[PDB]
Amino acid sequence: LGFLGAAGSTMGAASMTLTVQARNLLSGIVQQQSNLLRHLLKLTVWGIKQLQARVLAVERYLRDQQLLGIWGCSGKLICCTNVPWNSSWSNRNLSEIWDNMTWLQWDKEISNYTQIIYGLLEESQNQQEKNEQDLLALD
Amino acid sequence: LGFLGAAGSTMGAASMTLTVQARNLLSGIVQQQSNLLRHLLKLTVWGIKQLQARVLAVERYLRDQQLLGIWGCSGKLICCTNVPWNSSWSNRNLSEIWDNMTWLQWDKEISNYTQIIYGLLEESQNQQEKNEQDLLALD
Amino acid sequence: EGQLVQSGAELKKPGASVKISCKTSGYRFNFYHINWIRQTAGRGPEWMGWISPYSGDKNLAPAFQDRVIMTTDTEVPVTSFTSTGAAYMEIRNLKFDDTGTYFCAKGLLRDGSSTWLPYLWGQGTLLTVSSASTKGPSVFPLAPSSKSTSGGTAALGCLVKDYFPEPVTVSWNSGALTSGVHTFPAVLQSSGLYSLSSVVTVPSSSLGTQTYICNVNHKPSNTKVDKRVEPKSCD
Amino acid sequence: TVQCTHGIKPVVSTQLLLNGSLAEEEVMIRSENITNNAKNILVQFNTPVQINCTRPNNNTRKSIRIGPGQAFYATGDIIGDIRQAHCNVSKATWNETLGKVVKQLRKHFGNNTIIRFANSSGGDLEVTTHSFNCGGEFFYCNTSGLFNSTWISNSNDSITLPCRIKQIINMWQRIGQAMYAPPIQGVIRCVSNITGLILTRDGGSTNSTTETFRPGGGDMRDNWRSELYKYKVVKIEPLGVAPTRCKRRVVG
Amino acid sequence: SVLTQSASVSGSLGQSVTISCTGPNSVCCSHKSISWYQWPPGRAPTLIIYEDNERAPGISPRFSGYKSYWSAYLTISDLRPEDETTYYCCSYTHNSGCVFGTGTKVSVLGQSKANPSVTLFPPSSEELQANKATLVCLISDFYPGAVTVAWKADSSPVKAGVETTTPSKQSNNKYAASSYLSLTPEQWKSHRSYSCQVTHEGSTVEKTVA
Amino acid sequence: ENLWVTVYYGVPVWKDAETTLFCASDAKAYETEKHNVWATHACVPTDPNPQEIHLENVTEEFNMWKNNMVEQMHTDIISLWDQSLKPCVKLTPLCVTLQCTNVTNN
Ligand SMILES: *[C@@H]1O[C@H](CO)[C@@H](O[C@@H]2O[C@H](CO)[C@@H](O[C@@H]3O[C@H](CO[C@H]4O[C@H](CO)[C@@H](O)[C@H](O[C@H]5O[C@H](CO)[C@@H](O)[C@H](O)[C@@H]5O)[C@@H]4O)[C@@H](O)[C@H](O[C@H]4O[C@H](CO[C@H]5O[C@H](CO)[C@@H](O)[C@H](O)[C@@H]5O)[C@@H](O)[C@H](O)[C@@H]4O)[C@@H]3O)[C@H](O)[C@H]2NC(C)=O)[C@H](O)[C@H]1NC(C)=O
Ligand SMILES: *[C@@H]1O[C@H](CO)[C@@H](O[C@@H]2O[C@H](CO)[C@@H](O[C@@H]3O[C@H](CO[C@H]4O[C@H](CO[C@H]5O[C@H](CO)[C@@H](O)[C@H](O)[C@@H]5O)[C@@H](O)[C@H](O[C@H]5O[C@H](CO[C@H]6O[C@H](CO)[C@@H](O)[C@H](O)[C@@H]6O)[C@@H](O)[C@H](O)[C@@H]5O)[C@@H]4O)[C@@H](O)[C@H](O)[C@@H]3O)[C@H](O)[C@H]2NC(C)=O)[C@H](O)[C@H]1NC(C)=O
Ligand SMILES: *[C@@H]1O[C@H](CO)[C@@H](O[C@@H]2O[C@H](CO)[C@@H](O[C@@H]3O[C@H](CO[C@H]4O[C@H](CO[C@H]5O[C@H](CO)[C@@H](O)[C@H](O)[C@@H]5O)[C@@H](O)[C@H](O)[C@@H]4O)[C@@H](O)[C@H](O[C@H]4O[C@H](CO)[C@@H](O)[C@H](O)[C@@H]4O)[C@@H]3O)[C@H](O)[C@H]2NC(C)=O)[C@H](O)[C@H]1NC(C)=O
Ligand SMILES: *[C@@H]1O[C@H](CO)[C@@H](O[C@@H]2O[C@H](CO)[C@@H](O[C@@H]3O[C@H](CO[C@H]4O[C@H](CO)[C@@H](O)[C@H](O)[C@@H]4O)[C@@H](O)[C@H](O[C@H]4O[C@H](CO)[C@@H](O)[C@H](O)[C@@H]4O)[C@@H]3O)[C@H](O)[C@H]2NC(C)=O)[C@H](O)[C@H]1NC(C)=O
Ligand SMILES: *[C@@H]1O[C@H](CO)[C@@H](O[C@@H]2O[C@H](CO)[C@@H](O[C@@H]3O[C@H](CO[C@H]4O[C@H](CO)[C@@H](O)[C@H](O)[C@@H]4O)[C@@H](O)[C@H](O[C@H]4O[C@H](CO)[C@@H](O)[C@H](O)[C@@H]4O)[C@@H]3O)[C@H](O)[C@H]2NC(C)=O)[C@H](O)[C@H]1NC(C)=O
Ligand SMILES: *[C@@H]1O[C@H](CO)[C@@H](O[C@@H]2O[C@H](CO)[C@@H](O[C@@H]3O[C@H](CO[C@H]4O[C@H](CO[C@H]5O[C@H](CO)[C@@H](O)[C@H](O)[C@@H]5O)[C@@H](O)[C@H](O)[C@@H]4O)[C@@H](O)[C@H](O)[C@@H]3O)[C@H](O)[C@H]2NC(C)=O)[C@H](O)[C@H]1NC(C)=O
Ligand SMILES: *[C@@H]1O[C@H](CO)[C@@H](O[C@@H]2O[C@H](CO)[C@@H](O[C@@H]3O[C@H](CO[C@H]4O[C@H](CO[C@H]5O[C@H](CO)[C@@H](O)[C@H](O)[C@@H]5O)[C@@H](O)[C@H](O)[C@@H]4O)[C@@H](O)[C@H](O)[C@@H]3O)[C@H](O)[C@H]2NC(C)=O)[C@H](O)[C@H]1NC(C)=O
Ligand SMILES: *[C@@H]1O[C@H](CO)[C@@H](O[C@@H]2O[C@H](CO)[C@@H](O[C@@H]3O[C@H](CO)[C@@H](O)[C@H](O[C@H]4O[C@H](CO)[C@@H](O)[C@H](O)[C@@H]4O)[C@@H]3O)[C@H](O)[C@H]2NC(C)=O)[C@H](O)[C@H]1NC(C)=O
Ligand SMILES: *[C@@H]1O[C@H](CO)[C@@H](O[C@@H]2O[C@H](CO)[C@@H](O[C@@H]3O[C@H](CO)[C@@H](O)[C@H](O)[C@@H]3O)[C@H](O)[C@H]2NC(C)=O)[C@H](O)[C@H]1NC(C)=O
Ligand SMILES: *[C@@H]1O[C@H](CO)[C@@H](O[C@@H]2O[C@H](CO)[C@@H](O[C@@H]3O[C@H](CO)[C@@H](O)[C@H](O)[C@@H]3O)[C@H](O)[C@H]2NC(C)=O)[C@H](O)[C@H]1NC(C)=O
Ligand SMILES: *[C@@H]1O[C@H](CO)[C@@H](O)[C@H](O)[C@H]1NC(C)=O
Ligand SMILES: *[C@@H]1O[C@H](CO)[C@@H](O)[C@H](O)[C@H]1NC(C)=O
Repeated sequence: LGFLGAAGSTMGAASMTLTVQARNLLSGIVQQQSNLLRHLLKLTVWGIKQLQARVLAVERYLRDQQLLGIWGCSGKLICCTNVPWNSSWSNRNLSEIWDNMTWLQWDKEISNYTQIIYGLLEESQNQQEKNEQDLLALD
Repeated sequence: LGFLGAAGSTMGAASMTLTVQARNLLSGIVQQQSNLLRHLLKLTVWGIKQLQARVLAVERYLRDQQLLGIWGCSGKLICCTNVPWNSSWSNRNLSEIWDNMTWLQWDKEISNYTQIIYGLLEESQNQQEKNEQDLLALD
Repeated sequence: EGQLVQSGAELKKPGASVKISCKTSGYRFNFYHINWIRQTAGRGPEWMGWISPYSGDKNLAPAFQDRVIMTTDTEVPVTSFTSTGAAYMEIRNLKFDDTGTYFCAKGLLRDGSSTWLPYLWGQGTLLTVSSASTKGPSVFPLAPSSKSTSGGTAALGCLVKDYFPEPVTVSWNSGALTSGVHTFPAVLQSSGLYSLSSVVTVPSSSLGTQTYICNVNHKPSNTKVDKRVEPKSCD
Repeated sequence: TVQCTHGIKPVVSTQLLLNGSLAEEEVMIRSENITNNAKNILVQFNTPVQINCTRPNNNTRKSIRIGPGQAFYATGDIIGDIRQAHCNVSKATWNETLGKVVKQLRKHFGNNTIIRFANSSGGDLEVTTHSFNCGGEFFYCNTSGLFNSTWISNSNDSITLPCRIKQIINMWQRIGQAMYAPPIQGVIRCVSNITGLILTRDGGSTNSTTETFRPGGGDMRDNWRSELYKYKVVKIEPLGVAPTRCKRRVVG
Repeated sequence: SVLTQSASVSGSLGQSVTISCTGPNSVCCSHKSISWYQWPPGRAPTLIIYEDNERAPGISPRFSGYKSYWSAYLTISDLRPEDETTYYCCSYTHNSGCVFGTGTKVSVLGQSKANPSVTLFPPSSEELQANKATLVCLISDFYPGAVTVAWKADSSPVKAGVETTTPSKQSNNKYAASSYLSLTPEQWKSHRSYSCQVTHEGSTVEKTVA
Repeated sequence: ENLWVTVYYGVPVWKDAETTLFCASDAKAYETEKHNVWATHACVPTDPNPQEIHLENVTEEFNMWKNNMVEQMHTDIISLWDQSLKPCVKLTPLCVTLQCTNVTNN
């Protein structure tokens, strides 16, 4: 275990842990609450690099976390979707990918049409599914 | 009622309200949308203290809200967990704590092993529970 | 968790009236109720009334709600969670049936299902509503009745005869010696004069170099005389 | 748990405070440590005294350029007879304010004994006088006239204080860079309540007969402590965990 | 008190005992919650049961109970010697006060009988100065708590110097008592020798001095 | 008794810490005469309504000498004063030999 501890292991192992990566993603001991505590101008070059790094920290976290909210998966770490898998994406079989490719390799295998999957993802799970209440919310 | 209105009342009362504290946690009338509106250099000492305070505002909100998301409790304000309570934490009984300690006192009673509870919290409710679909997601 | 200690031994003539006090510590005096219960000679402990240090609403029993009025002041904080307070209780018109031991005790919990019941109890106060007058006690030595002292250790004590009113205890010089000493219950003569005895369980060895002075602290009489044991002895 | 403090004015003052906050009870006395003769003493009133100050000099403005755009504003030529700057204190109002303090100080210093007030005691000329700013010109008033009486064992006249003026200043003992305050053209008059005080030692009298307290606004941060005695900021922690016999759905 | 308790009940070590308390409809326990108290006489009392079945903090699970349609009960399991004392009870609602009981004498039998270390105590040299005759005697750790008063004043019968006084429970959870002598110095000095009579069923080993 | 843990978001608890605060004041100098040395050209406007809650049952301990709001105050004024003098006329040429005289002793 550890942060990215299973980065080189098979995809089945990264499926098993996963939180250790998600936990250490927003806040860090490195930030350490700023201030010297314990000259009186904090306009130094260091303060500029820190604050612009604290911004992109939450700017990149919220850019990805906004994606989880529009897919109905905000509350959980792994959610299933109602989008069928299209064979043009990969020809490999069920146990052939989860035990032989590792995630590091997999991100390069879908990076071509990865944005296209994201487009179809907002539709089937939250554009129609959240709409389907119309008939079932009350009759 | 009011912000922290039940801070001194029993834990059963803070359980009853609670939102008033959670509501006034991220945004404030104090921030008041900056700008003078209604010399042309906004590099003043005031602008530095304000912006660094607006950052730690959402930096502390998202650091705690990230914890609610990895526990499956993001969508709600009070969620139950599947972690059994370990007697070494407190020897007191069910009605003995909720009617006699107040939260202010309680945070000091668990602050020693509070981080250890958080560790076990990610596991039983989201490391196993979100994984349990494997068998039940489809057979 | 904090010893609510009651100050007492105050006793007067029937119908005189008196106020009793109980000093608190070790808990937030603000929002725990404080109760008053007594046990009389004819048994049957009787709850007097409860009172809340906040707001001040009180409900006293109907049997005493016309002659008993109890009030209480505020508290001084020590920490955020502890404080020191005190409670008072006033009564009017009393007779021998009102004689007995009186306890003040902290209300159990800070909730709405059950609070009026006590939890932690005071040390108690012995009230005497007797028409008899105050009398200083009489101190007498306890003779060295021969007892086995194998290992060089033997018991002794000092006797108290004919005293009134209320009982008192026996102490030692400069404290130190409190464990393993046994003073015996008070006695009621048919004459109306009380008496009591003390017996210490410490090494006595040979009489002389060790300390054998028994200390006595008392009532209306107070104390000045603390007598030792006379030297002539057996074995 | 107010979200915002009260109206705090940054009254740059020395020894005596102006335009401050006062609690309702009789004058308050706050020390980090009483009996450490050394630590200074803040004093909050219950009713403020009114002291008005005015500079009778009629300064004319003479702007002389020293290069481009830059213009030095020198004192011109005075109009009218030269008059020294002054401060008025209602002697009636002052005698009782000084009395209520020695009554509160009684229960904090040797109970009933002799309490005297002396003029500043040692130090530099600008820190031992009631320095402050007014309208732009900086006054330094002789406080020896207010801390001279001593009471112990249980239309109207008005005290006045002599004051001199300085145009060269670098405050907070800041040796980095000093500033020249240009003379204010026209008439000067300040009228501010005096609400606080600052006191100091009686040397190192080992026990003995009596206690004396002379003013010494040695530092500037204590002036704001007279306005911030009641406030303190805290960090809210919204995350609490507690047990109850309640668990969510079994499988999911 | 308009309530009745189980009066005197007994029990053996390592076993259980149950005490009942009940009353009429005014003070009934159908709806009013019930609390119980441990109360050594004279000593400071102790709370044991506060909300029907739920036991007070720190109290061992040795104690239980239950509430029915007409009475409430208290179950003490694995009786140890400490339980030998008096217990009470009080009925109440949330807004009302306590209404206490009448009392329950509990005796824990099956204990080993201990032999009391008995000592006679003669008068002192400072006591004869006051002309008040008094003679006592001590007993401790002699369970059961049964006593017998008897004195011999030079083999002559006594009816005025014999003072039969109350026994007390020792701090060691055993029993203790003492008897006293009220006489005049004339009839006192006319009898120089004295004897102590402690009727304790066992061996004839009693201290007897003049 | 199978006691389970349960989470609560918004619990009223706090710990003593000191963060960075900021300015607040309403309509003050404005058009007729502005350029105040302290309030600068703009401070965040204060809300007309002040929020005060009388926290009940609480007995928090204060300390006014170990409080850091006064030290934040101190370093703010110094940096605020120096910022209001930095862009102005420097009087370095004023250091010359000065020949001066009294005035009307008569
Ligand atoms: C922090 O400060 C707070 C104050 O802000 C302190 O809070 C006080 O805490 C004490 C602790 O005991 C409370 O004392 C009693 O509370 C009782 C509550 O009983 C309610 O809940 C129980 C179960 O928990 C129910 O059984 C009760 O009745 C239910 O069932 C009945 C049938 O059997 C129904 O008929 C009924 O409708 C209900 O469903 C009940 O719900 C309370 O009973 C008791 O009352 C006594 O004081 C009263 C004072 O005023 C109360 O009542 C009036 C009406 O009479 C209301 O208008 C008021 O709002 C208030 O409730 C008095 O009137 C009664 O005659 C009794 O003498 C006690 O109130 C305090 O209530 C509570 N403070 C306040 C504001 O009342 C807190 O202690 C402190 N700090 C800490 C940490 O302790
Ligand atoms: C801080 O310090 C600053 C320093 O600058 C102060 O500012 C200064 O203030 C003084 C005040 O005295 C000013 O002096 C003034 O000068 C003007 C201009 O000079 C003309 O008049 C002169 C007259 O002589 C003076 O002294 C004699 C001595 O007895 C007096 O009797 C007389 O009244 C005067 O005060 C002339 O000498 C000069 O010469 C030319 O014109 C003459 C015109 O005729 C004059 O003299 C004849 C005799 O020759 C007289 O009969 C006739 O009445 C008249 O007086 C001519 O004759 C001669 O040949 C030349 O051609 C000028 O005409 C005077 O008018 C004022 O009277 C006064 O002396 C300073 O000027 C001024 N500084 C500056 C910037 O210049 C400042 O005041 C101080 N702080 C304060 C408190 O404000
Ligand atoms: C500190 O010193 C300053 C500088 O002197 C003092 O400032 C001046 O003080 C005086 C006296 O207190 C004030 O009173 C008078 O003001 C009159 C008005 O002058 C102003 O307006 C004029 C408009 O027209 C007026 O004057 C013309 C003639 O020119 C008339 O025909 C017409 O009817 C009006 O009356 C402007 O032209 C002028 O520039 C002013 O803006 C003055 O007329 C009057 O002058 C008399 O006194 C002068 C000495 O002060 C003397 O030299 C003249 O010969 C004449 O006798 C006088 O000035 C001023 O208002 C005031 N301001 C200014 C800018 O001068 C200040 O008062 C002083 N502090 C104290 C303690 O008083
Ligand atoms: C030296 O001390 C004297 C005596 O205090 C001062 O004279 C007082 O000056 C003060 C302020 O300079 C005046 O105080 C207040 O005036 C209020 C004006 O009314 C309303 O509108 C204003 C503007 O919107 C609001 O700010 C204000 O809150 C009101 O809504 C009064 O209404 C105030 O009275 C009562 O209510 C306020 C509301 O919170 C309370 O805070 C007050 O304690 C009070 O209960 C208040 O009076 C005052 O009128 C003057 N007189 C007196 C006798 O106090 C000198 O000004 C002062 N000098 C300096 C510079 O310190
Ligand atoms: C601007 O205004 C200031 C203040 O008024 C003046 O300073 C004064 O100047 C005068 C004259 O220069 C001084 O008075 C002189 O005192 C000399 C003796 O001084 C000693 O003793 C006195 C007390 O008796 C002490 O105060 C002083 O410190 C010394 O210890 C006299 O001797 C002087 O008189 C004559 O002889 C001397 C010596 O030969 C000459 O130098 C004189 O010119 C004169 O012929 C004279 O009385 C005074 O002490 C200074 N200060 C005080 C206290 O007022 C400035 O001089 C003045 N400038 C102008 C241009 O006016
Ligand atoms: C995602 O999908 C995109 C297409 O949308 C893929 O893009 C291809 O990327 C590769 C690698 O970057 C491109 O390869 C090219 O390599 C060039 C050098 O050699 C190339 O040409 C040699 C001879 O060229 C002849 O034959 C080719 C055959 O296509 C013709 O195109 C030529 O015109 C000539 O007739 C070949 O032998 C050799 O294999 C190479 O093709 C270089 O100069 C180019 O800049 C380029 O890098 C390829 O061209 C891109 N796609 C197409 C079809 O043109 C991308 O890889 C996909 N990613 C994943 C991982 O899925
Ligand atoms: C969380 O859990 C931690 C442990 O992991 C707890 O940490 C304890 O914190 C307390 C208070 O801060 C420590 O107390 C110590 O106090 C010292 C001063 O007096 C101490 O020693 C006196 C005599 O010492 C003898 O006996 C002690 C007994 O332990 C020995 O350790 C010594 O070596 C000596 O033989 C005692 O009479 C007195 O009670 C104190 O113990 C001070 O000098 C220390 O710096 C320290 O503050 C305690 O030591 C810490 N833990 C342990 C076991 O060492 C923490 O409180 C827990 N928090 C909560 C609220 O649960
Ligand atoms: C502390 O306060 C005390 C008073 O409580 C004060 O003692 C007083 O000092 C004043 C001023 O020095 C004295 O008044 C003088 O008395 C003498 C005669 O003794 C007169 O000659 C003086 O008159 C001249 O000076 C006056 C101005 O001071 C002029 O107005 C006058 O026209 C004269 O030129 C003057 O009246 C006063 O006598 C004493 N004593 C008392 C009881 O008032 C003491 O000085 C103060 N100490 C300090 C350092 O503050
Ligand atoms: C400060 O300077 C001011 C003047 O600028 C002095 O103020 C005036 O003080 C007198 C004292 O008698 C006041 O007189 C009386 O005031 C009352 C109201 O308080 C009024 O009812 C009477 O008719 C009479 O006027 C006068 O009003 C007051 N002026 C104002 C408007 O404040 C003040 O005394 C000086 N400070 C000192 C040290 O005295
Ligand atoms: C709150 O009440 C509960 C019961 O409802 C208490 O939990 C129980 O506490 C008793 C205390 O004696 C535990 O009994 C055990 O007895 C053995 C005897 O050998 C002893 O070794 C143990 O240390 C313990 O005392 C009982 O097992 C326990 N039950 C459980 C699982 O919770 C609780 O302790 C009460 N809280 C307090 C301390 O006020
Ligand atoms: C997958 O989608 C692509 C683009 O629409 C389409 O060309 C392809 O035929 C699809 N394959 C299937 C049958 O899932
Ligand atoms: C609680 O957890 C601690 C640490 O693993 C363990 O020592 C203790 O025995 C546990 N108590 C129980 C039985 O829940």
